[PDB]
Order: sequence, then structure tokens, then C-alpha cells
Amino acid sequence: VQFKLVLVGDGGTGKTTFVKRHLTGEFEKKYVATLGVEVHPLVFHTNRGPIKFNVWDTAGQEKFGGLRDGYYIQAQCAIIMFDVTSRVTYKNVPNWHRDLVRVCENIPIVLCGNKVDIKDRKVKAKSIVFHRKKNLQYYDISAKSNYNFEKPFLWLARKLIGDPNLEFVAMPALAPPEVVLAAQYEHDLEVAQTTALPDEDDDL
Amino acid sequence: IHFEPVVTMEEDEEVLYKVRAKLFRFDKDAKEWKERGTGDCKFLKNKKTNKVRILMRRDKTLKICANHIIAPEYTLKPNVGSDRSWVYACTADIAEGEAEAFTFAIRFGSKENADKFKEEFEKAQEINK
Amino acid sequence: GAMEGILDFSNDLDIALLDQVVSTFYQGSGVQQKQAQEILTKFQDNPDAWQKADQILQFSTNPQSKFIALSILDKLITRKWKLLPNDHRIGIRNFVVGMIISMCQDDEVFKTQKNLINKSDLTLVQILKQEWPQNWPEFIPELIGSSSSSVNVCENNMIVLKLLSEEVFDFSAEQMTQAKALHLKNSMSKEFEQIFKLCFQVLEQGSSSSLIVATLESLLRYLHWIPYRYIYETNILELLSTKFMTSPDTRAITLKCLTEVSNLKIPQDNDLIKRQTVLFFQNTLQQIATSVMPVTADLKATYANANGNDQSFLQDLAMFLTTYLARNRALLESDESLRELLLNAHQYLIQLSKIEERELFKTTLDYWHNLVADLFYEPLKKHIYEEICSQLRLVIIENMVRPEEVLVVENDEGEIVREFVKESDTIQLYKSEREVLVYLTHLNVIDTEEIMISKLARQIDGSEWSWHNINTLSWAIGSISGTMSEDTEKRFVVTVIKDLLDLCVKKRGKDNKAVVASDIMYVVGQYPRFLKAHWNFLRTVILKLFEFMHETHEGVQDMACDTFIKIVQKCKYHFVIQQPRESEPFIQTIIRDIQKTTADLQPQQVHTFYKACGIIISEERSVAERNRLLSDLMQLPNMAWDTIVEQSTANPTLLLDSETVKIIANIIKTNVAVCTSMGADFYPQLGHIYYNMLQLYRAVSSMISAQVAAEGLIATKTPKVRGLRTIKKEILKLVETYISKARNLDDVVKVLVEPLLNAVLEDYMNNVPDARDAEVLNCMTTVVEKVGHMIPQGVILILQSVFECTLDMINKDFTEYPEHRVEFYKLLKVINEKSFAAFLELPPAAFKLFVDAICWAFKHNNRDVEVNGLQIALDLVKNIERMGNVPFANEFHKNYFFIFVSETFFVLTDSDHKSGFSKQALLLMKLISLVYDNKISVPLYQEAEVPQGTSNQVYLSQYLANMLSNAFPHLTSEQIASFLSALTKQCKDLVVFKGTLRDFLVQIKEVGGDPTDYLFA
Ligand SMILES: Nc1nc2c(ncn2[C@@H]2O[C@H](COP(=O)(O)OP(=O)(O)NP(=O)(O)O)[C@@H](O)[C@H]2O)c(=O)[nH]1
Ligand SMILES: [Cl-]
Ligand SMILES: [Cl-]
Ligand SMILES: [Cl-]
Ligand SMILES: [Cl-]
Ligand SMILES: [Mg+2]
Repeated sequence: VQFKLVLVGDGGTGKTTFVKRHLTGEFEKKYVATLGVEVHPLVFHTNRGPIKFNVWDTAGQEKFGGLRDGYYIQAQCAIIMFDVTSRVTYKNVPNWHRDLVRVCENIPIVLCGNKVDIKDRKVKAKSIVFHRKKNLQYYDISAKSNYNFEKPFLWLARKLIGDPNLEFVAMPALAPPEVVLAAQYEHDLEVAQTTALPDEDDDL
Repeated sequence: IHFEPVVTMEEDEEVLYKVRAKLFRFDKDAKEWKERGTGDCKFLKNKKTNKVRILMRRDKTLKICANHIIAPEYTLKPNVGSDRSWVYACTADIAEGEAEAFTFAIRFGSKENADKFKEEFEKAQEINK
Repeated sequence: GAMEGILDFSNDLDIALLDQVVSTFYQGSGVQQKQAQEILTKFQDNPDAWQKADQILQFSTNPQSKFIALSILDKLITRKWKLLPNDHRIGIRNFVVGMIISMCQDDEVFKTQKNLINKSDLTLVQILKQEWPQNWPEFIPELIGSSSSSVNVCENNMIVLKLLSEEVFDFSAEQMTQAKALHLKNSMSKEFEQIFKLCFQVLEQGSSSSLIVATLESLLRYLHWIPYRYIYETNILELLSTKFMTSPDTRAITLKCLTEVSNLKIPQDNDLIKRQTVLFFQNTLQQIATSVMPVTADLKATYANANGNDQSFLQDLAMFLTTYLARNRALLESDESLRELLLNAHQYLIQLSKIEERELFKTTLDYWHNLVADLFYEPLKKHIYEEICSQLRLVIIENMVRPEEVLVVENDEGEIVREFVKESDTIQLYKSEREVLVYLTHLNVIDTEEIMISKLARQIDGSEWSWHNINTLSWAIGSISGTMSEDTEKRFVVTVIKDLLDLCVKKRGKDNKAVVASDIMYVVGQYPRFLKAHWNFLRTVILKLFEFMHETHEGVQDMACDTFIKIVQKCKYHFVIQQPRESEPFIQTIIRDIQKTTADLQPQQVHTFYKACGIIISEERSVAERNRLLSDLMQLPNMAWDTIVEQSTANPTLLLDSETVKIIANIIKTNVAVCTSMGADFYPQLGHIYYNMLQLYRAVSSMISAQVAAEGLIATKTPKVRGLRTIKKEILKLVETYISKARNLDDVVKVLVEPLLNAVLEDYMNNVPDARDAEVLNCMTTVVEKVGHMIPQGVILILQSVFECTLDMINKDFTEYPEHRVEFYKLLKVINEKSFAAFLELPPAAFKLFVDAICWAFKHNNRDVEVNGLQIALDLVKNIERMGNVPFANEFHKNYFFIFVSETFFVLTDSDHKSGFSKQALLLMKLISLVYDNKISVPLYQEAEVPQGTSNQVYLSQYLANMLSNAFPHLTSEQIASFLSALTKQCKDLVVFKGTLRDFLVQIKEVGGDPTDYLFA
């Protein structure tokens, strides 16, 4: 069975990028603003069985906010995002938190400082204290480098299942088929070969 | 008087080869490569049938990002931007459940690793023949 | 689809259809959920949707429908309330109040619809923000009155009051004008005596009910602002610290309240109040010991088990104890009858500090820092805490995290590997732990040494051997460097290194060896004082690092190179002199053997090695000797260089295979590394390669252009062209690095600059956009920074070559060519700062593009660009002002003054550039003050539009009033007039000017803002 997770935070903080990374493995470099909310199921395999999060990825831009706190109703957990390269996004964390807890009074909440991969960090580790009095879990994360990318979901899963020893485990690997439409046409391959792979300077 | 004491589906496979890699899938519509996962790419040989598959799991989450037979008909081709990657068409990968066709690119830490991968890939293809 | 029906407002709203759309959205999935969402958003955003709210509230059988109805009303109340006719305002108030009363009186609804009730309460508070107390003077008296009629209503009233306090005191700063915030705060303050009376009465007469919890939650908010007398001159502290700590229902909120009490503003000369502050702490701690857990309890285990609310409680206890003790521990330190309380409280902190939870550890560690820093300075205090401090030493030593320098780590398979990414969080935690352990060591150096040595003993004999244990100990040992006497340190370090070296030989396998090697390297690198005093030891250590450079573990090699650098930065003198009983300076030995020593290193590691040699060589201040050392150091790359330059010039080129390109890049990178450490001293080496290097830059550039011509733009992605561009980038980096550190600027100008500009500028200008290196812009920024004042014609050439063509790359959107974008504005900033005359020489069309470019910059959300754009604008205005009353300055103002004013206003008010508020405000103030101070000597207006002799002051106010009227048509003329009056009067007082801008930003979000708000203080 499943849990409703609401993801909130300022526009541009990386909420959608973070979710997409988890959903497909990709890193979206473009900023395409979320309109209202986008709902995505997301399943993790754990030692206590599969856990499904229904992720309500909300809009951070005021202009695109849609139902706003209407999205929070019956949320069972939440992630509040900010961007460690933008002080204003941390300044706004108490506002997101206020709106969230007014609807969801006793849920586990992770606070995430995203974009820790960027060299010129503006919101320093020592500045980040809002979580303490609000009993929020905090993680430095990067959707780009994947630093701590699993931690918010692991912590929430542990809280929601009520098992501190819960761990992710390798999902079952069913045997794959054999597939030998004999004259199928794949000029598609030449396009793929002649389109450069991104981030060729990365380590990998 | 002895005191009464206090009260994956990869199990049947051999690991022929393991290498760290980043896997991409080509989006024809968007005309771009999209990362599918980073982690250990393993060549696994079934002990009963001797068939060799690629199985790759993402770091931390351990989620499968590639699961397909190393088909004899497949061919590794270079990508224009890289000397440490291979691109190939796959007609049946079940990483996301239902059998689906992909154009993959796999990139390695070095040209040497890419070259060793190609060697192992083609060996696996011969075993599968 | 059928769901779209609710969007047709010509027909009566079908409430059953609305409930279906809402259910589909909240409880459905996939495409249908998505369709429902879009429809609900359109419904909500319809400007007449609020007319349906009453109907939805009366007829709906879906609580979420009613919630959305309240959101719609919330939107109306917070943005358009004052436009409504008065009977609609009375009507909305009445039915919101009636809905709340109704929900509270039905017990079943009160239990089951908390979300809807809380939302209704917040909606009432929005009305109170508009109406109260001026059009609702009896709200508070009637609220108090109604509380006695029902327990549900009394409880709900505490929720209403909680939310009101939050909106007025906690979240008003961003959301209300200064005047309105002050009005509401004053209003709550004037009626708080009776709010408190009700609060205290409820607390006295109950134990642990939902009503008591709601009341305590409201008190938590009041404690942010109420006068201390409500807390100290009543019996409320006794209730909080005894009665409400006993019941777990009320315990969490009471502890939070007591934490805020510990922060109240309170007299400091008053012996009675001090007694009350001691007493509440005594009571609270007694309740914890008797009702929750004794001082001896294993909180680490309790937290790990994570039963019920145990984790939050322990977090809250940590916050309470740290907050109270940091403020008040002095109250407990002199009276012998309070000693047990003081030490018990600290003992709970010790236990909390053993919990495995990083964020909680940081909270307790902050407190320990506060304590030990005080014990370090304050007479006669440290003895009190001697047992606490001894326990704390153990805790910190056992929980040391990985320093930045330690480049090996254990992966999830249990293999020792090279760290993938730097961990800023753990780096900062290490430094925080070091700061506390350094203080603790000073407080008792004997205790610290005994703990570390006894731990070390249990690592040598294998009884407590583990990676974790050897790592934490070694990191702790390294962390306290500087705390011991030279003699104590000498014996200590000798022992530690001896035993770690023995451990390295003794333990087996690549993993064990890598761990211990990393620990040896961390420790030695932390004790340069010792190494400098002990040459034979220093020499042996360096030879050991050289051995580590041959290990197959790349992390160990990496760390060996970095440790080599770290030691050399501090100990370089001892490598340059000829040491007693040696045949030569060790630097000569190092240089001679560099091929042997670095044979197994990767190129990046080899460059670091050369950089370390550069540090040592710059210790030699005799020029002839230093230059010869530099020549010796560079022999291998210069020999490789000479043969490549011969190849390339004897066969130009058709000889740039990939291997040659890699060789060339690595030669230049070696030069960059040495130049980085030698700076100004690098000049002779630069001179050896300079002209051939620029010739090579040209040859590489030709090859790149040829490849693009023959293969297409896709060629820039190929390994071959990326390799060639690496050569160009590294050449630019070398020159930039040298010029950034040069001391002889005359030589930079007479020797380096003309050939550089000749080699790079036309090449940049005449390449296709995808082939242009942003690094050219970066190199030019440094040239202009360092010698711009000496090369006015060179600066003009730089502008001509890069300005228009780079602008055209970056002015179609905010995203393409991100690096060019950033470097472009850095270059313009420095030219505007250091060689403004270059802009004066631009033709008018180009100068127009410059103004365009600046304004384009402050529309970026990218901070790098935005900040530079605003600074260039401010600097430009200052440059123009500095010219005085001359044609260029007069024409600048007539052409651009109002462009800058309007463009600055636009980014201030569009809600999409909030990060730049401070610099936007500064720029606007400067612009306005120019007119206020008569610094513009010509009329800003065209001859037709205004009577001759009209001041620029009057025309500016007219222009702005018209601008704001058309941009913000919902404002009254009086709002605009009052805002502009205040803003202009305040243009010499930035803090107040900014306040007035913030007030305007609030007012533009709603209708009917009070124009007198701009008279605020
Ligand atoms: N450097 C870096 N960039 C990131 C990271 N995560 C996201 N980004 C970038 O930040 C931009 C905004 O991302 P997005 O996920 O759309 O933000 P959002 O919080 O969903 N915005 P909205 O609330 O408007 O829908 C994207 O260009 C994305 O590539 C990160 O970890 N590091
Ligand atoms: Cl910022
Ligand atoms: Cl509801
Ligand atoms: Cl020295
Ligand atoms: Cl008016
Ligand atoms: Mg988004």
C-alpha cells in the first residue's frame, strides 16, 4: 500500500528534477515550471516489502500555484525543498512550513537543501537551523551529483512503516526474453550515434 | 544438561564481468540522450541455460536500469562525442517491467574500460550463439 | 468531458458534479486525476467563483469541496476585499462565523472535520486582518464570552487566537505594510490582558485534554511577544513545569513553551525573578527524572528504537536544556544547593550527545562550544565541569567525522575507495568538533593525552581494532595540533607515528593499508611545527609519501600528493637549505628524481607534485639561484615542449594525433601548476615558452576551425576538437594565472599584452559562436583588472572584438552559453571600473547596446549575472556623475536616466527578482537622489511636454506617477502620490527607503491599500 507525499518549496529549487531523477534516472537540465501539481507514483523495494509513494510535486511559483494548500489535504509525509545557492529560498522555508503544517498537523517532514554540487554556496551549513525546533529531518542534497538523493525517501519510509532498521533492497531481476518485422528500419541509430552524450567531462 | 538456546532472482547466475558505468537511453522525440542509471553493469550467465544477460542496478536504490540478453545480433557503435562509450539498439529490455525496445548508450570511466567492455560483450554474444 | 460542466457559470452550479470532480482529483489517478486538477484550478481562479462558496458550504457532501470553497474566499479576502460592496463583506463575515459555530456545536463534525475547521478558522483570521478591530471592536470580548458556552467552541477559539497571533506577530513582516503590522500588534497588545485571563483559567481548571493542548499551543505563540510579567507574576510557570510535564499529552508543547520562556526579556538585577527562573528548571528536570527517564538512561538506544514520539521529545529536550543553560547556567554555578541540578542537566546533555543523529549532534555540539569557550576564559568555572568535560572528550573523540584531507572512504560493499564527492556538511562538522576538542584539550591536556594514548594501545594490540576506531582516533589526534607544549607534542607525535607505521606494516591487504596510510598522512600533515624541528623525521616522512605515490590505490596516491603540498606550504625553508650532514638541499634531490618518483601517478597528480616543487623553489629569494631551480624543475616538460614545437613548426600541422594533443595539454597544465605556486617568480619560465605557445594557440585555432568547416558544428563535441580546445583553455589559464600574480606590470604591458591580444581577439571574434571559448573573456578580465589603466587602446580593442558578438550570443534567452554570459558581465564590470574611457569611445549605437546589456543583466535570475548587472549600473551612474556638467553626461541623462529608473522599478515590482532587492533599491535611490540633489544640469523632459523652468524634481514625480498608474491601474492616484512623496523624501536614508519600497510591494498585491501607510515613522 501507499503514502501521499507532498513536495513544496520555491520555484527553481529542484523539486521536479529531484522527482524525475527518482522516477526515470534522468537529470533534466531545463527549468520548465510546474503548473499547479504533478502526481507521480514512486515505488521502493525495502526489507519490509515494497513501499509506494504518491508524490504530489507542487508548483513553487506564485503565478502557477494552482490549488496551493489544497494539495496538502491528507498528505502523510512531506519534503520541503530549498536551493543552497539562493538565500531567498531558505528565507521562504518557514512560509512553506507554516502553510503545510496548518493542513497536515502531525506528519514526518524532510527539509532538503538542494544544489550542494554548486561551488559558490550561499546558504552555509551553519546557517541551516530552522528544522531543529520544528522536528524536521534535514539533508544537504544534490539531484545533479545524487549526493544524499535516497536519504529523504529512506527516512520517510522508516517513519511511515515504523521500522528504524528498514533498508532498500535489490528489486527482483526476472529473466529477460529473446526477441529475433524482420526487415525493420533503424536510421534511428545513426541519429543516436551522431547526437553527443551530455556532460562528457564527468567522471562516470 | 544443554541449555535451550535463545530462539533478487540472481541466485542461479555466475558473474562473468562487472564494471562501473553510466547508462543512457535515446529519446527520439526530444532528440536527446537521457540518463537511465549509474552503477555496476554485470554480465550474468544462467547456470542452467548458459545464457548471458546484462543486469545493471542504480547505486543506493539498487533499482534495475538494464535487464536484457546480450543478443548475438547486437552491435556496439561509437558515439560522436566520446571515446569511452558504446551505443547499441536493444529490442527487449525489462528493467521497467514490460519488454520494451531501446537505443542505449553506456559510458565508462576510461577508454580502457570501454574497450574491455566491448571485448566482454562480444565474448558473451558468442556464448549466447 | 462531463467534469468541465462546473466551469459554465451561466448555469447554476451542480454541486454533485463539483463533488465528483473533487473526488476524482483527490482519490483518483492518471489522466482523470490530471483532467480534474486542471478543471478545479480553472474553477478556483474564476473571479466570480467566490459567489458559489456559500452554496458549496451549505450543499456539498465533500469536505475537500468545502476546503476549496474556503481557498477561493481566502483569495478574495486577501486581494480584493475592499472592492466589494459593504453588504457582501458583512455577508461573507456572517456565513464564515456561522459555519464555524455550526461545526463546533456538532460533536461528530468537530471530531471528524479538523482540516475543514482549521481552514475555516484561518479564513476568519484573514477577515480579522481586514476588519479588526476598527470595524469589529467586539470580536475579542465575544470570543471570550462564547468560550464558556462550549468546550468545543473554547478549544476552537484557542486555534483562532493562535492563528491570529501568528499572522500578526510571526508572519506579518513580509505580508503587511509597516503601518498595518503595527496597528494589528498594538490591537492585540491592548486586549491581551483578557485573552491571558481566559488562557490561564483554562489551564488551571484542566489536566491533559484537547482543550488544554490547544491552549498551550496558543501560549507558545504568545511567548514570542508578550511582556514577561504575564509569565513571572502569575503562577503559570509552576503549572508548565510541574502539572503539564507529568502528562505526555501536554508534555511536548509544554517543553516548547518552557524553551521560549527561557528566551523572554527579563530583568537582570532582580533576585526574585532569578529564583523563579531556577525553580521552573528544577521542577522540569525533576519531572523528567521521575516521569520519563533517569539521568543514567541510554538515550542513544531510546532514540534508535524510535518508539512513539521519543525522537521528537529527545530533540525537544536537547533544545530546552541547551537554550536554558546557555542563558542561565550562571544562576546554578555558585549556590552549592544547585550544583546537583546543574550537573544532572549537563549529564542529560552528555547522554543526548551519544545519540546517532547528525542534526541533533550539531545542536548539542553548538552548546558544548558555548560552554567550553566560557570555561576557557571565565575565572573559577572549569573545575565545576571537570567530570562533564572528561566524558565529553570521550564522546567527541569517538564521534569524529572525516576531515577534508582524508580522501579515502568505505563504500557500500565494504571496499576502501577514493571519495566520489566532497561533503561540505561533514567538513563543517569536523571543524566544529575540532574547535570543541581543542578547547577541551586546553582545559585538561593530561586527560586528553591519556584518553588518546590508551585508545591507541587498544588499536596496536588488536583488542578494539577497526577502521572506525583507528580513523576516529587518528582524526582526533590530528585535530588537536597546537594544544600541547613542544616537548609533550614531541613525545606524543613520535609515539603516534611510530605505532601507526608499525600498524601499517602489520595489517594485511590493500584496504587495511589504505586506511592506515590515510591516517598516517592526516596526522603528519597536521604537525608541521614538529617536522620543522626534526629534519630527519621530516625527510623520512617525505620519503614515505613518495612510497605512497607508488601504491595502486589512487586515493592513497592522491592523498600523498596533497599531504606533500600541505607539508611543503609550512616547511619549505627546510627543503631549500642544505641541512647538516646532507650533501645538497633536498629540493635538488627531489627535482633530480622526479621522473622516478612520479612514474605511477596520473597526470593531475604529477601536476600537483610540480606545484609542490614550485612552493619550495619560491622560498629561495636569491634570483639567480631561484631561476636555476625553476629551470631544473621544468627540464622534463621543456624538453617535451621543444620537440613538439619542432614537430609542429617543421610539420605544420597534420601531426596532431590524439596522443600529441594529450602531451601538449599536459605540458601546459604542468606550467599552470608551477605558475600557480610561484606567481611573479614564474616569469623566466613563461618567457621560455611564450612566443611558441601563442604560435601553437594559433595553429590549434586553425585546426579547430578547419574541423568545424569540414564536419559541422557537431565537430565541437568530438574528442579531437575537445582536446584541441583544452590546449587553448590551458594556454589562456597560464597567462591569466601569471598576470593575476605579476609584480612587474611594465613587462606585462611591454612584453606579454600585445602578442596575447593579437593571438586571441580576432580568433574569438571570427569563430562561429559554438567555437568561441568563454575563457578568452576570463583572461581579458584579468588583463584589464591588472594593467587596464596602462593600455587604454588595448581595452578598446578588447571591447571591439568581444562586445557585440558575445552580446548577440546571450540576448535571445537567459539560458544559452551560460559561461559566456557570466564572464561577459565580469569583463564589462572591470572595464567600467578601470577603463571607463573605453565606453566613451563607443559610437552611440554601441553605447545604446551597452545600456541594453546592463538592463538585460538585471532581468537574469542567475545571481552571478544579476549582481554584476546591478553593480555595473551603479558604477556607470557614478562614472557619469564624476564627469560633471559636460555634453556626454547631459546626453546620457536625457537618453537613459528614465530607462534606468523604469527598468529598475520593473525588476523591483515583478516578484521574479527578489534576490536582488537590496541592490535594486540602492540603484533606485542613487537615481532619485541625483534629481533631488540637482546633479542633472539639463531638463529631463522634451520641450513640448512641460512648462519651461519646471524642475526635474516635479517632472520626475509626474513621470513616475504616470508610469505607476499605467503599470498598476488598481492603485488609487492618492496611493501613488503618497508612495512617491515618501520615497523621494527618503532618498538619503536607505533603510527607510527600502521599508517604503517593501510597503509598496505589499500594497500592489491588494486593492484599497491605505495611502497614509507611507507616513510610517
Ligand atoms: N546544479 C544543480 N542544478 C539543479 C539541481 N537540481 C535541479 N537543478 C536545476 O534547477 C532548475 C530548476 O529545476 P526544477 O526541478 O524545474 O525546479 P522546481 O522546484 O520544480 N520549480 P517549480 O516550483 O517552478 O516547478 C533546472 O534547470 C534543474 O536542472 C542540482 O542538484 N544541482
Ligand atoms: Cl543568494
Ligand atoms: Cl477537508
Ligand atoms: Cl618554512
Ligand atoms: Cl485618489
Ligand atoms: Mg517543478
